Amino acid sequence: EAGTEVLVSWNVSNAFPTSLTSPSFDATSNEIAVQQITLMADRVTIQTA
Amino acid sequence: AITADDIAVQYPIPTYRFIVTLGDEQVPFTSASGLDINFDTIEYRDGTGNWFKMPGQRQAPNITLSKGVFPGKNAMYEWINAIQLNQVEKKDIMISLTNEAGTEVLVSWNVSNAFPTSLTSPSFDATSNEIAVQQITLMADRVTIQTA
Amino acid sequence: AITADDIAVQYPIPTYRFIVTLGDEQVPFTSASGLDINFDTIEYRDGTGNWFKMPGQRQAPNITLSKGVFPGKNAMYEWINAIQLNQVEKKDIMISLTNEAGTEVLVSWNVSNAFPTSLTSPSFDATSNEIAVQQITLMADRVTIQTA
Amino acid sequence: AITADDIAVQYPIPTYRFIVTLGDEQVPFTSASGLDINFDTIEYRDGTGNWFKMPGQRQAPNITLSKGVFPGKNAMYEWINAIQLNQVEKKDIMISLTNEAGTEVLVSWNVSNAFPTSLTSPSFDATSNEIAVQQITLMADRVTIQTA
Amino acid sequence: NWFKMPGQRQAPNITLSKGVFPGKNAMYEWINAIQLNQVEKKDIMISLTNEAGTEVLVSWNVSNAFPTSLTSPSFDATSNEIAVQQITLMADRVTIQTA
Amino acid sequence: EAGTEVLVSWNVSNAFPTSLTSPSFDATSNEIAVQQITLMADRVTIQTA
Amino acid sequence: EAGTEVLVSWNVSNAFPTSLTSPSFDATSNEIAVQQITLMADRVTIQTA
Amino acid sequence: VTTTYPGVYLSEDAVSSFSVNSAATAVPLFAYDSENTNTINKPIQVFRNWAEFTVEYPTPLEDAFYTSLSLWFMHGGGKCYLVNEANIADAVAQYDDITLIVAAGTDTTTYTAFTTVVGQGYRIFGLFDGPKEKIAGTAKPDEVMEEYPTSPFGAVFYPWGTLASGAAVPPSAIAAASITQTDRTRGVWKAPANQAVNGVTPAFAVSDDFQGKYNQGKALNMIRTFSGQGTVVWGARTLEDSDNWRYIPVRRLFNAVERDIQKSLNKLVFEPNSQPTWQRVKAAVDSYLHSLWQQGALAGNTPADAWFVQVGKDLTMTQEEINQGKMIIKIGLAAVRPAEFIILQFSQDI
Amino acid sequence: DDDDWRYIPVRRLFDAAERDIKKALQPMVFEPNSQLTWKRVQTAIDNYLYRLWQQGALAGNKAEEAYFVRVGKGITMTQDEINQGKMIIQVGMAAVRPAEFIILKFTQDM
Amino acid sequence: VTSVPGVYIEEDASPAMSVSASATAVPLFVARFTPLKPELAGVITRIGSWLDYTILFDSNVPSSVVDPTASVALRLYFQNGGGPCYLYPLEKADDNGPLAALPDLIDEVGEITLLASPDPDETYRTAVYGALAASLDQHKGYFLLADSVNGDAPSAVGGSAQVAVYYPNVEVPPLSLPPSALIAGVYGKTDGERGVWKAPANVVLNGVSDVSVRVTNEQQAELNPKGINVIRHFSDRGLVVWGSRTQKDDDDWRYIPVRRLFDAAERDIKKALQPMVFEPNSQLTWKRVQTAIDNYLYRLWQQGALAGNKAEEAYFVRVGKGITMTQDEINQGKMIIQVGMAAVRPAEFIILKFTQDM
Repeated sequence: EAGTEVLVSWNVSNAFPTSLTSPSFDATSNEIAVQQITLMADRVTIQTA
Repeated sequence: AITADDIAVQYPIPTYRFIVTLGDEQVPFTSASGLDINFDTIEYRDGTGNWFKMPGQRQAPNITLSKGVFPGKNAMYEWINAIQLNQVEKKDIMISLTNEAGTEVLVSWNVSNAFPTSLTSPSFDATSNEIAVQQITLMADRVTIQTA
Repeated sequence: AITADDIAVQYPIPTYRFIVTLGDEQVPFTSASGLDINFDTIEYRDGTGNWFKMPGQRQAPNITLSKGVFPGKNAMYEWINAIQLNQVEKKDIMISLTNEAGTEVLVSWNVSNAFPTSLTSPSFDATSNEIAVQQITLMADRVTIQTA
Repeated sequence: AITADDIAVQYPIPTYRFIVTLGDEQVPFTSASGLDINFDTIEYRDGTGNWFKMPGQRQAPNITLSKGVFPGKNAMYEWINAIQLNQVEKKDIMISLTNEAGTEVLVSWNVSNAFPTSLTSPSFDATSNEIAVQQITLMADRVTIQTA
Repeated sequence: NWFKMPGQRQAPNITLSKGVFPGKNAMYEWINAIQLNQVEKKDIMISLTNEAGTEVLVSWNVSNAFPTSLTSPSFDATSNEIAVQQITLMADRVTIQTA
Repeated sequence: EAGTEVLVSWNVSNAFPTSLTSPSFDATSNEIAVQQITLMADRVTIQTA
Repeated sequence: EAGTEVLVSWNVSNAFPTSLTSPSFDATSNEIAVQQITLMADRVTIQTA
Repeated sequence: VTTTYPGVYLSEDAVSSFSVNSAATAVPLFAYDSENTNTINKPIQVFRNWAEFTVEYPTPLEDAFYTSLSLWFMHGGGKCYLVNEANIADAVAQYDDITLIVAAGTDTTTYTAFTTVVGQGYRIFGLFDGPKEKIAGTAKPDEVMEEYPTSPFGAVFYPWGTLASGAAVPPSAIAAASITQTDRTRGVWKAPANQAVNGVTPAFAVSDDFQGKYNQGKALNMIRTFSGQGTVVWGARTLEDSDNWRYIPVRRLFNAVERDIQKSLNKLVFEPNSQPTWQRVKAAVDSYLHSLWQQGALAGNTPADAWFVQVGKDLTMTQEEINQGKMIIKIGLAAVRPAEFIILQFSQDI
Repeated sequence: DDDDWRYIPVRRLFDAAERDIKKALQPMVFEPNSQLTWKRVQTAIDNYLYRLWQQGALAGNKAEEAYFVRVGKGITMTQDEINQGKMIIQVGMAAVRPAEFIILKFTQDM
Repeated sequence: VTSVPGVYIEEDASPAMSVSASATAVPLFVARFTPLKPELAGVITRIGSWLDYTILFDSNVPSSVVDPTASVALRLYFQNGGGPCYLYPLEKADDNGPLAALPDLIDEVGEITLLASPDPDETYRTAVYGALAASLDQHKGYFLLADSVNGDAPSAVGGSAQVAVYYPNVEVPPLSLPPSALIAGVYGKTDGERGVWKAPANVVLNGVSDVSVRVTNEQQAELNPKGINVIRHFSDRGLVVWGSRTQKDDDDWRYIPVRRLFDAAERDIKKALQPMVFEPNSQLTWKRVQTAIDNYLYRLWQQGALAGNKAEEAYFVRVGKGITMTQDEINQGKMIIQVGMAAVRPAEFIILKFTQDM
């Protein structure tokens, strides 16, 4: 909760962006402008400590 | 104790305030979507085990703008009616996240060479309570983001 | 000793003495409620713990007024009958808490562009000693409080 | 013999004597409620029978205050009118149960970053002997109880 | 455990009554001068007094009194009574000084 | 009435707080400030003795 | 309920993992991190006792 | 404009307007110099608002009386008096309403007439001025404060103003405009210090180590600017550093009590000097001091520790004094002192 | 050549706002000259100046920096002026000036 | 000279410089700045951007073997993270008049945090560091950025916790500058991006190319158990500031980010409690002051500044009449508050310990 302990982490080796979607603007909405990026990687490992 | 001058620096920006400069004029719109930056992916594998992952060439954005039907002249109609077999006045679009009064641009999205590919008229229905909303789609070549 | 000129400065104001300025005319009403100022809420949470709470965009007020039925001409029917699919005379509503003489404003609630959306008939009952009360509800865009 | 200095130690505290510190000023209010501390619930069941019950993340408090309408300047309208799409002066709320003199805190409920989301007008009625009461609702992030 | 405590003290309702005299009605011009919340609030002192009137024994002080009612006498042709007005007052505290 | 012996008891195994309400402050009320806590547990047991 | 009787069981002969999906992290959610593994096998039999 | 036809008129002349938001416990006297050339030759004149002041002075001047009043009326401000320095001892004794004597860029003649009306006992509070030149810092602070009285009815308020039209506001008027906004919202028993006066900036910048030499003794009472509470007055002490009559709050608190009790007891003068009248006097004071105690002005969480009033036939006066027509009360009441020093003690131990 | 009235759009904004306020207050002529009428006139100007600010006419960011309307008896009038049958209103606005000079300042050092 | 309402073209402009916003790193560069209009000759002026410097001060100043370096040192300040940047033009060193009046002019301006005098002369800085040494131990929150000459402290500021020395002179395309104008830049960059509790000691210096002395490990091993804070050169990265110690050898105030966290928290609590001055000194005010400090220290803990796990292990605020005061102290008009915090220390040594047995 405080940020002073890592419980379980996921490692990603070589990530690079393939897309970046801008938010959909709408005058009748109550939302945050949220960008959404997708990444291409090669492996995902899990270290547990 | 957040002292709202710090809100203009540290808090995220909502979506409901935006101006659309369409060419050399500002046109009021209701929605604006599809301002993405998409790439393709080129891959290469050999027998030793090497995988090579690369970004490809970025493809074209497809941008959707929609506004209501007003009693004057239809400015989105005379720009899609003036097509001669490949010829179109291509315009540059700017969509700017704006201050409440309109006197500050926060983050804007630039669109380089947009031209209309479709213009959908509203669906008329006698049992509905809605505004006649046209919905235009645009074909462009790049989307850039300037932040000021 | 409280010296009643000090009551006119530092005691609160009751709700039984009010003048309703309806456009450019004064119309006597019995009740008046719903002159609220309401906002929406934007929220944003990230994984680190920062919650961002923000006011959204304010929505429309719904003001309801009620007055009795008099033998002359019905001014509230003549303003809800003049609807032609969009076209209504918008009016400025002013509801001012007044002194007992009726000549000076203590505090006022102003309403910008109101138009009628409903008008209820009185409830006819043969076993009731009541006054025929119509109740009109209005819809506007802004509520302003001037104090003087 | 109960010797009233012992009443100030071991008898409970009533709810009619309270000071509301609103930012850096004291504003007299009539009512104050909604200063809750609420959590969510995480649950997890497996096939062997282990139920795992956990507190979730705490959600935002919604504090409602109400005071009367006075002939001077409306300080609660001046704080809900200064909304520009994100920008509000957040304030620290302190609601302290006080002694009868008003000079020392028995127990206090603190509220971290509150901003107004609503402000209701009084209900105007020509047949009522009541005081014009505005009711403001606030939204914050944390409720703290200091006892001294 | 039962805990019993004094609450907050409520307002006193004070009844004064006097006769109707041929001059001007001083209790009438103080209840007629009301403008929707405005009233000249007065402080009342009721003193237990010596026979001659030259000593105050025990007095009762009333802080901010204003009239809420003024009842005219009931006229009756078969009665032998004085026209007595009866005024009620709303105050905020009552204190007792003893001298 | 003395407080020294149980007639019947309701036991609750693993309780933790999920809410805590403030008292309702009102200037025209002669009441006591009452907090109300709600708990969540897994088992309720009734022992009678 | 106690775990001291098997009613009907399903047997799986040669299972090996083909996927392991990490949970979707979301700051506005109240859920448990749940992994989801898929297995490839060759037969499934049912013994009833 | 000249009104002829009943329509709606349009004009674009340069006008100004300020609304009165006055307090009853602040009715000042603005003293101007006798050697002044651009005043009306009336020695005493009465100005109720900003509209009446611009009739007699229709053009914006630069002199010290104009910038004092223009800074007065733009913070509320009620009726106020322009009296020349040779007549301020008379105007206090005649007009019965004055609570403040504001030396608007005036010295050594207001000072000798300040000490006249104090020894006569007119319940006023003086607002003097610091030097217009910069105090160096090697100044020997007893030599700077030697022209001022030692009475508990005054304060000095050193740093001069540099008002946004370029003109120089006397620093008594900066203090007099923070008294108005304090007495209305917080009361006379609260210090005029952290109230932000607007439209004026100090001519000089004052550090903490400069004010530390002057906070004792005769109390210069700095006017400083802060990011946040912008350009407040900083200091609340009087010219007498005693345990009783330090702190401008507790002096102006008793002057408000002493004037409002004698305004209530002037309607009981020429009553018969008897024991029913003495009971009616001491209950007119207990009713005043109870309403003053319950609005936070007095220091005590019981009426026994907050005030006492007593009068008797052998308590406060004797029979030889009854026969002279004298009615002797004696009243004692406790005031609230402000928090002047906040000491933070940091450590790296938990 | 004044700094105030140098430009055409600043001048014709004030001429058009004074013309539309004048057409709005002429129903409020020959009303009783009381404090109830002065607030009805103040709101009719305040509603007009608000809908100029929210369509971009006035140079403000708060709507208290764009305009103000003032009317009263201690403010903007005297009692001798009510008795001769007039009300005096102080209205102020803040307009935005156009950009007529663009300087480019090229270089090739980076 | 613009009169036609069209568009004008110039062709030999210089590129403009960006400025950042920060509230914890506002320096006072005491160097040989040459004004244009001579009224700002002995006073302190605020320079909000590089454009404000070119209008108020002469930014060219053609050389004559001496070379003006005060305008070059500010361009490297705004390239490394700008700020409001107060300046005090002080022409020659030995004028003990304006140097005696210097600490009284700093207190008149509210917001100076860093000092950092950027001048290449050695005896010029010693006159400045000696004039400012008496103002560092007066709890005012200043922080001096001194510069070593040959590998030691300049001895006007020996072992105070308010001083950070930085040894190697840094060369610009070649004139050699003292590094304090650049390190004052990277404090504002680090505090804006990471906070004052982060050690400002992995920032790559923009602008400059190479230091004057390439410092080895073995001479840094005799320098880093003093506060010397060597600017090192790494081949893959460039010029990296490398070291975050102060002059104080105590276990409490050894590091820069622990010291400047307490200086910034005391500065922001002080700005929050000044509305609560001349309030009635009662128990209602003491709780209003305790909550205003407790709200500040909570939002430092939840953004990672304080080293705690419970928020009762990070801080505490105490005020009362039996606690922290006596009745004789209320009567003389003061309140006494005890505030404590717990900061986290950086990892400056990494030992790898390789092997090939398994």
